[PDB]
Amino acid sequence: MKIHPTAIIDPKAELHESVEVGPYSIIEGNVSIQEGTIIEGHVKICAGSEIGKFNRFHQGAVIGVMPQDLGFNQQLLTKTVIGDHNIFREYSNIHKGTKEDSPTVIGNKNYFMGNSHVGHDCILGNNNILTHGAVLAGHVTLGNFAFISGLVAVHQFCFVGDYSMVAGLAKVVQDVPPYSTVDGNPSTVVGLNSVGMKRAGFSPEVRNAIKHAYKVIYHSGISTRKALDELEASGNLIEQVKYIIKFFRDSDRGVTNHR
Amino acid sequence: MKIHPTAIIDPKAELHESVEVGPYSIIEGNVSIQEGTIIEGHVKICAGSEIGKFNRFHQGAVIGVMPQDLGFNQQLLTKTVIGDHNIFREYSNIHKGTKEDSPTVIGNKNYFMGNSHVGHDCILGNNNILTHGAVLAGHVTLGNFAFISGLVAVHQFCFVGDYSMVAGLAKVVQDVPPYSTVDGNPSTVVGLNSVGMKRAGFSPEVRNAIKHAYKVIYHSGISTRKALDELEASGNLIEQVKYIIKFFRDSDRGVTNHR
Amino acid sequence: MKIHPTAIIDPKAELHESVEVGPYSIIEGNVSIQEGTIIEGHVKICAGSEIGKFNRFHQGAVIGVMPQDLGFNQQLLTKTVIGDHNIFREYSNIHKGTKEDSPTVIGNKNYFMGNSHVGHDCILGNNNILTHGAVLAGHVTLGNFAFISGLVAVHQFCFVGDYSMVAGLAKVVQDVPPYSTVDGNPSTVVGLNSVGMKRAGFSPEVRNAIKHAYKVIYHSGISTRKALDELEASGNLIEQVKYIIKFFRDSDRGVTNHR
Repeated sequence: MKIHPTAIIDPKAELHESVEVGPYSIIEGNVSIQEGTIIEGHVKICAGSEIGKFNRFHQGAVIGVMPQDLGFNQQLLTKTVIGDHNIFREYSNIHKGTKEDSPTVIGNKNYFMGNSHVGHDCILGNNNILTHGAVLAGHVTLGNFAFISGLVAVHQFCFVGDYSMVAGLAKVVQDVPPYSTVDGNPSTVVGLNSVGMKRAGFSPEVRNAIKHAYKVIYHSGISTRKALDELEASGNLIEQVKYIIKFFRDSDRGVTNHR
Repeated sequence: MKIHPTAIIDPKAELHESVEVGPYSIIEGNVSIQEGTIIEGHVKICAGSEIGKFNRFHQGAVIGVMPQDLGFNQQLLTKTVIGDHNIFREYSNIHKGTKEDSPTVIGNKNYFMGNSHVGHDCILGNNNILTHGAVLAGHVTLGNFAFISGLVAVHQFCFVGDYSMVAGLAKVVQDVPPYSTVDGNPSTVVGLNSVGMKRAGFSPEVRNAIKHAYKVIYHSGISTRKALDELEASGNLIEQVKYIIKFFRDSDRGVTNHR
Repeated sequence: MKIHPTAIIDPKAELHESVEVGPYSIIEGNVSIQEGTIIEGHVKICAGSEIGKFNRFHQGAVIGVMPQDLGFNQQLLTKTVIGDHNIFREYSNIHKGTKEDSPTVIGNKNYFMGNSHVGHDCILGNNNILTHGAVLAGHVTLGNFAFISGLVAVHQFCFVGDYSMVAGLAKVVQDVPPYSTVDGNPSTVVGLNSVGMKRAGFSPEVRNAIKHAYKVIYHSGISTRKALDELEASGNLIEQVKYIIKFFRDSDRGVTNHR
């Protein structure tokens, strides 16, 4: 399609013919960019970047930049894996992984607003949003349809479950459970992400089954272990609820408590 | 005056002869820039930008960029209206409106510090300051001489009154009343912006009349409705106080409570 | 070594032969850059910048930019003094001083993460870290090995002592004492920076002597003045403890209280 004459693209970089690269953009070697991707002006794509189809990179976005980890050996070919249909706004910055078997990974249809940051070794699934100036520390994992507000600190090694929301001015130290909204410092689960769930087309029955799972877990005067047991012993559960139980069971750091 | 040879300026863009544009800056079509305006390096001015006189745009500032709204039709010619004598610091980012009859609007002599952000459909008057990294969400309205600190979240559709201040680490959910200082999360009016008022040359009588209006509204053990009534029934009021009453009366979301 | 043909370097600027300057970077006059320094792409180095050896400036870093102070006379040749082995990440921004005898000063081996900001007239010593999006207001002083988290506001004229840490979502209004960790809004000393101290190779005896100094100062039911007196009257103290006492004695704004 069109690479501006002022763009600096390493000859070894692999770009589909349709790829558009704007003025004063820099693309390094060991880069692959797939069909339909548009790179605007002053964008930098660093060595190790593997980018899918129909992605947009707005002015000044920087992709696959060195980890902000002082002990990292800068000589290593580490990677940034990006899927399809993602939007990287102005001056957003995605950092590569710290090990050869540990890329920074982004799936599909994610939206990274202006000046948002994804730290080394983060794994994000699909359809997530980081709002303006949002920062994700290294080693943070997002599922799908998660929402990260600006002015949020997430502790390394935390997981954020599907359809969850972290509101602004929050400090996250343990996992954010799916379908939930976390707020405050120190942060707590304050309720369900009803908007995300309605917007997603969850049926009233599905939303009420999610509400019922968390009533047992949080609002029944019993320990988390006791509550998960109660839920499993109650019969056939829907997938969303099985997922809730499994998220709690699989938690490394433990799961954020309820207000 | 001087457009650097490396600047990329659409032939349809309307620039007064005196306009200075620095190295590697991009100016699109449907742009008008008036006398005395200086654009530094790596600045981007997007289609729909209408810029007045004696404005300064520092390195990497981006003006009229797409709204960060997923439902917005990117095909529309929407606008960013900027008046005179404004300063846009390094990597500040001003987003255009979402409708043809709904520009993002900035008046005169405003100061946008490094990496500050103005969301789609914001309206700002004159002489406002957003400090370093300050973010205004879409649909936020500032009057004149308002002060927005970094680490502040303002809810969409909030109004910030004249000479008011929002201190750092604050979450604003209802209107910020004029001549006042708002702080905390959840935020409250904590007192009057006495510095802004003194700096502005408000007489002791004017400042005391403002203090007296808020004593009735906040510190008299009555409802807001009762208090505004009391004030109007008390005789001839100065303009500043009439404005206070009207601000409370005209509030869409309601006005932030007092600590 | 290599200055890219597209770099714009004022002929009066003094660069050691080994200095590497990347694509579309701007270096102004009244600049001096010493041996081993690498400047990446789109970097701006402003007049008054005096840079030492083996510094790295990542893409879009801006150095010696005008103070964000409205009363500052932009005609003055004010300075930014940077030592050796510092790292300035992507879109970090260092502002120059406001007086001819008042530079912004950075020592050695400091790390400024992406989009971090150093205000006019800050003085930083050696080995400090500002994390992603960290902002230091004008006139803030850091010693050595201090750690500044993102989402922190530090009041002008505050000192941050050696090996201290300010955690995220904190508002600093008085001095941060050495070897300590400050947290919250309003902020308090919450404990000792044991990690910084262990990482630094402080002996168990040295760390326990520091803990003992603060037990007297904070946890003995007496005033700060009384406590410092008690410590000095207790005999021969190690340097780290003498420093603690002196930091408290020399405090302009006073020192942050303990939780």
